Parts: sequence; structure tokens; C-alpha cells
Amino acid sequence: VRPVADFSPSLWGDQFLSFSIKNQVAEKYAKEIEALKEQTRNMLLATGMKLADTLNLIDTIERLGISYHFEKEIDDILDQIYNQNSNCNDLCTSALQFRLLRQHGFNISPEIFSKFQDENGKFKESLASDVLGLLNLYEASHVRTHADDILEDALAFSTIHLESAAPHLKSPLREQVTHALEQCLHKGVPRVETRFFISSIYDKEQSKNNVLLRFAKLDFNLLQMLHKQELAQVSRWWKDLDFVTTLPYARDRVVECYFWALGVYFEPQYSQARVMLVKTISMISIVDDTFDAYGTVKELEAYTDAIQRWDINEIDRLPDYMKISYKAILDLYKDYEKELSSAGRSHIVCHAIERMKEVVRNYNVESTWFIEGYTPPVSEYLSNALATTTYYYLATTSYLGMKSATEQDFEWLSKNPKILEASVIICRVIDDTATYEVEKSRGQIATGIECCMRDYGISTKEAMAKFQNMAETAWKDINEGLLRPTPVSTEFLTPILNLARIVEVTYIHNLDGYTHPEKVLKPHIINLLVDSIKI
Ligand SMILES: C/C1=C\Cc2ccc(cc2)NC/C(C)=C/CC1
Ligand SMILES: [Mg+2]
Ligand SMILES: [Mg+2]
Repeated sequence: VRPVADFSPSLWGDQFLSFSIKNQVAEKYAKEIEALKEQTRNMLLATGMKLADTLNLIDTIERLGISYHFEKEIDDILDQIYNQNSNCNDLCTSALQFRLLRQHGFNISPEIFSKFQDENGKFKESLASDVLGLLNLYEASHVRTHADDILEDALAFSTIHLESAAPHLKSPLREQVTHALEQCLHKGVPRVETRFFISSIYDKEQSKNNVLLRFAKLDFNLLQMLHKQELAQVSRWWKDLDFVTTLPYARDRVVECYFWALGVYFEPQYSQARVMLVKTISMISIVDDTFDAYGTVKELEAYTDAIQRWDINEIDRLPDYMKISYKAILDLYKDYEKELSSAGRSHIVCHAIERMKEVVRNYNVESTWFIEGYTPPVSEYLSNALATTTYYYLATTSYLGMKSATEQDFEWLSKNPKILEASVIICRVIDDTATYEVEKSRGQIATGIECCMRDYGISTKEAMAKFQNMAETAWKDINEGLLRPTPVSTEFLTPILNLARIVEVTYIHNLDGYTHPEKVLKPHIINLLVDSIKI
């Protein structure tokens, strides 16, 4: 109750509080899109297309962010391509084939890349002057599984040569290439990459397809109207409880939390789900700050205890300010119960609650360790720190609003499947690398990186690197987790992959973009939620 937190306040003020949809623009946009959608569908169903032209078609529709209209169409075509083991075998076309099929769960063999390597298993340097090939190899290299050692040098090979070529390339290729080196496609946030592709690249293409371009622009701008509605409604919900003033020790980041929810899914069909999810993110952010930047060892115990018991009767046992958090929390979940009552999917809230209880227990442990000055071995540290990412919790939460999610889906998730552990590890390891210094100067001894130095007996940098490996292993596990046959439908894997993406995108350049949103998140939020795409 006496630590002075240097949390910058919300960048946004009330600018998101009111949004009145221009129903006439909306209906106009919607009507034209039906037509462009249909034309685009026929583009996909065109018969007798070259392989390379079909893959570029699907890639472009995917990068323009409109692929969610043609899930069946795009699937059938990739299925067909997979089962054909094909005979268009230039580097460009092969790497793109590999990437698209793999991203869709088709376990295409990495043997396709042998024709491009010497007898030493190294990529032929004679390819260093095929820039489009190098670019697609580069993107493909980020979808490695552990079975794909054949690609172990694709990333360094393509990188060194893209770097060397980039400055002399025409536009917008030069810009595409430069952006890819900064942010690969597979690990970027979908809305972020789509907005960059439409405005910065495709729109400046000499060969651009006008139908697809108009389509992409109207759709993005139309969905954005929805997100703005969601954000506004969520902004009033955040307002009508005023933790801004009530709980001034906490980070005020509901816009940043909505961005997180939007990264997990952007499709209109997940509107209910996004709104539930972002509420949870906001709330848990509060609890996190509570344990970490204000409440006392004594108060936290009462808090954890109450959370585990989960009944209002316990409020009185908590100091006045924790009564606020605590009731809001309990209400939020009764709200969820109401929203889901309509469809009789109300029972499923308990899975999310159980995961929240878990997070809090581990927050309390993390606190005990801080007081005692305990520096666990990495094993023990991880056994506790993984859940305090909140990622088991958010992933579970992300299913609430999803109308098709069943009990078997939650029963899979509850077992900590490998794809979820990987996403959780990526978040943990990235947050620890980014926040090493600030937490260490603030009297932290239980820091993940400290445990790693003290445990293995290695420098701050040697520990930084081991953590990077864990994240890289983790991505290979995510990539392997998407391959068919999948343990649950792909729709329930994507949010977990997306959770991994958001942490990569937000901690880019190794900085806590959530706590300090100005450098990185702000531009994203502006491009996704403030500015429309100029038609
Ligand atoms: C970096 C994250 C963990 C630390 C923390 C906890 C909870 C919040 C913020 C910070 N909420 C939003 C999330 C899930 C951000 C990524 C997780
Ligand atoms: Mg924290
Ligand atoms: Mg950390």
C-alpha cells in the first residue's frame, strides 16, 4: 500500500468512448462486398490454373486479410495440392507451397527443399540472386517443426541475402522485404500484417488486382467499424467502474487489452467472444498489479484465500480496495453466466474460473518468494511462473464466447496440451527477457533470468540466450501442434497460436509494450482502431 508505481496513464483518454456507426456507409460497404466476395470466389474456383498462380492467389487473399470468407474454398484447393506431390519446383514456388500447406496443417514433407541444397545439406549459394525465392524461403523458415532439420539454415541463408539485396530493389518489393526481415508473416498479428500489406504493399503494386484490393479495403474498414463499436462499449464498461481513480496503483490499459483480444480473433463471428475476453484481460491485469505493485504480503494472503473460496461473503475479510477488485471479479463471472444462459452454455464458465484461481495461487507464491528472497532452480521457477503469464487462463477464456466450443474442447485444454504449453512458455520467456533490468533494480531476486543464472552458473547474457532457445523450441512445438490430424478443430488452436504472436509482436525489440505502449502498441492501435484505410 506504499510502493510508488511509475505507471504511465492511458494514452487514449475518452477518444474511444463514443462510436456511432454510419449505418448507410456500413450498408453500402456490405452490399458491394457481397459482389466482390462472389467475384473473388470465382477467382478461386477458376479451372486450369498453374500451380504457382494458385498459390499466389491464396497467399494474396490471405495477406489481404479476406481469406476468412473462403475457408472451404482455400482448404479444398490446398488439400488437392497436398495430395498431388507437385511438379512446379522453383525455390519461390516450393517454399510458398510448403508454408501455405504447413500453416493449414498439411504435413507436406520438407524433402521438397533437397533439390535446392548441395550434398552437404546447405542451401545452394547460386540461389542468392533469386530474391522472390529468398523471400518465400525466409517466410517458410519460420514454420519449422522439429522434424524439419533440413531447413535449419534456411533462415540464416535467406536473411543474409535479403539484407544484401534489399537496398537496390524496386518498390514496393523493397518495403515488403525490409518489413519481412523485421517481422515475419507467420509470427505477426494477423490484423497488423494485413493492414500493412494492403496499404503499404499491395496498394502500391504495379500488378495489383483491383477487385481484390477494393475488396480488402472495404472489408478491413467495415470490420473496423465493428471493433470500434466493441471497444466503445468496452470503454464504457471500464468507465462505469472507475479503477482509473478507485485503483490508481494499477495500469490503465483497457485499449491495449482490447488490442490483445483483437489479436486473438478479429472475425465478426467472434464479437461476443472478444468482448468477454478483453474484460477478463483487463480484470486480471488489475490483480497482477495488485500483487506486484501495491498490496502487502498480509493482504495478498486474504486475497488468494478469498479467490479460492469464491463467494461474496468473503469480501469483509478483505481490505476496502480489494473488495472492489473482488466484487467486480465475481460480478464479471456472473455476467458471463447470464450472457451464456441464452444458449445454455453457461456451465462452461467454471473452467475459466478454475484457471483464474490457479493464476492467483501462483501470484501469491511469487510474492512469498519475493519477501523471502527465494531464488528457485529454473525447474521450480517454471513450475510456478508458467501460469502467472495468465496464458493458460486467457486461452481458456478465449473459448467462452465461441459458440461452437464444447466440453470436450475444454477437457482437452485443461490437460495442458503441448501447443498451449508452448504458447505459455513463449510468453513467459519473452516477458522475462524484456523485464529483466527494471524488475532487478526494483529489488527482484526471483526473476526468471536470475534463477537461470544462479541455477546453471551462467552470465546474464548466457541466460538470455538459453531463454531464447526455449522460445524457439516452443515455436517448433506450436507449428507441430497445428498438423493434422488435430486433437481439436483448428478453430480452437488458432487462438493459442494468436496468443503467441501477440507476445512476439508486443515485446518486439525486447521492451514491455504493454506497460509502455507508446513506442510499439500505439501505432498498431492507431492503424487498427483509429485510422480507416484510405480508398
Ligand atoms: C505479459 C503478460 C503477463 C503479465 C501481465 C499480466 C496480465 C496482463 C498484463 C501483464 N494482462 C494482459 C496480458 C495477457 C498480457 C500478456 C501477459
Ligand atoms: Mg506482474
Ligand atoms: Mg518478467
